[PDB]
Amino acid sequence: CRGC
Amino acid sequence: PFVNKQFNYKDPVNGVDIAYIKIPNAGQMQPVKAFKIHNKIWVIPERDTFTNPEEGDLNPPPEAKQVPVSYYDSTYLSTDNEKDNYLKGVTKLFERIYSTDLGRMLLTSIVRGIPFWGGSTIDTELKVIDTNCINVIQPDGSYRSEELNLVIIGPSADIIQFECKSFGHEVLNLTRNGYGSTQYIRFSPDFTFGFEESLEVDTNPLLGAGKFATDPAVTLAHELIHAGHRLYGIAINPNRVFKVNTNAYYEMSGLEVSFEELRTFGGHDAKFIDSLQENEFRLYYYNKFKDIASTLNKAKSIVGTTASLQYMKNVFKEKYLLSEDTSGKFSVDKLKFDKLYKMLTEIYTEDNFVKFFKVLNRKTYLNFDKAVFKINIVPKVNYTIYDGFNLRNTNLAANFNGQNTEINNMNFTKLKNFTGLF
Ligand code: NA
Ligand SMILES: [Zn+2]
Repeated sequence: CRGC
Repeated sequence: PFVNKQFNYKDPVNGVDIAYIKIPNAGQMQPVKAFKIHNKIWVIPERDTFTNPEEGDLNPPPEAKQVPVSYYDSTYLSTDNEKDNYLKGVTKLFERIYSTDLGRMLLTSIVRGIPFWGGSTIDTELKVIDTNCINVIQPDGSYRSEELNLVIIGPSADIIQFECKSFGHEVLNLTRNGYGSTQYIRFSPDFTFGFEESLEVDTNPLLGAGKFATDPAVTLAHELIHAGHRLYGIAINPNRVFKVNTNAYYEMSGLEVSFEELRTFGGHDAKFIDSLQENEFRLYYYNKFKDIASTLNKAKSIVGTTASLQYMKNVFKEKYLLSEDTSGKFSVDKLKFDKLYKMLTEIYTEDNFVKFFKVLNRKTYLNFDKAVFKINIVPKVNYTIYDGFNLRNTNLAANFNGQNTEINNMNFTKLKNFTGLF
């Protein structure tokens, strides 16, 4: 997941 | 090359590496056209409305209700040309990754990471777990079960929410018990994200427009790293998080980041996982590998006709690098376990891939996205296996000019700005  | 054939979406199905298939989502679905690009690895050029029956709606919720970092387009990847481009884009990224020693190492570990055959109820028989397979329609119209390790599929409703998805088990935590499971990576080579060259700007939610573009090969590699963890069943439970205390903006909102993400990014981020917890995990997974070695020692019969018990026992001896004594009893050796565990968790990291690709990239996972761009990496005049966007012998070769969206503006179309939306 890329995240914020 | 990693992908021996240059597939075209419109190539006629053959029921072998180009076929209509169904996934074990425990639900009903119309078959979708898939392409096997390498042993154990398939690509499905479709939006993912299959792995999660509750996420089969590509249409964007009410405008007055949208996640700061999200992008919707129900029409993306709905036409044959788009699917053809998606296939070629994903293929090119696998080649770019494979062209580096680190990528070759990671992809080899992934291919060898066959999900464990722990689906039997009798501890004396070795049986595969059906959700680690896909149903392939053969030339005669019948379905045949094929085991696979990885599937690259289009994103679901939120186009930029790339992630590893896999089918769980009624009792076993396949991604955390050493077993492993088939991984479905929601991913798109048609978009990328903008970040900022200055650390103080990149880690600030109020600054920057996204001058530099992330090389999509890094983004895919990031997901493949997660896949590697999950295929070897050593992913860290998402409940274990780092209560960010190194960024005032993350802090003032109590934002937490899973250890699994910090591990995957690597570099200094991996250090936020203290020694105590790090050892706890290592010991936990070491015991899990022991259970696997044990289960294999008990197995005296194999289910199915696909392969021999001898073959499968060896398949897992190699996956987990187990040891074998005089009698033929498998056991886990501490040195070999630590080496494999370390390889999967410390050698394969986003930060290390950046070093190999020689690209500019976020310096930490603890930042704030700036924007999302539409791109087209298929044409060699835009992106190559060897240089990504920074094409050699051109004005884009130096100083990451190819990733500079202001200099190489013809290769990027900003679709949405995220700065200030946080
Ligand atoms: Na995600
Ligand atoms: Zn991630």
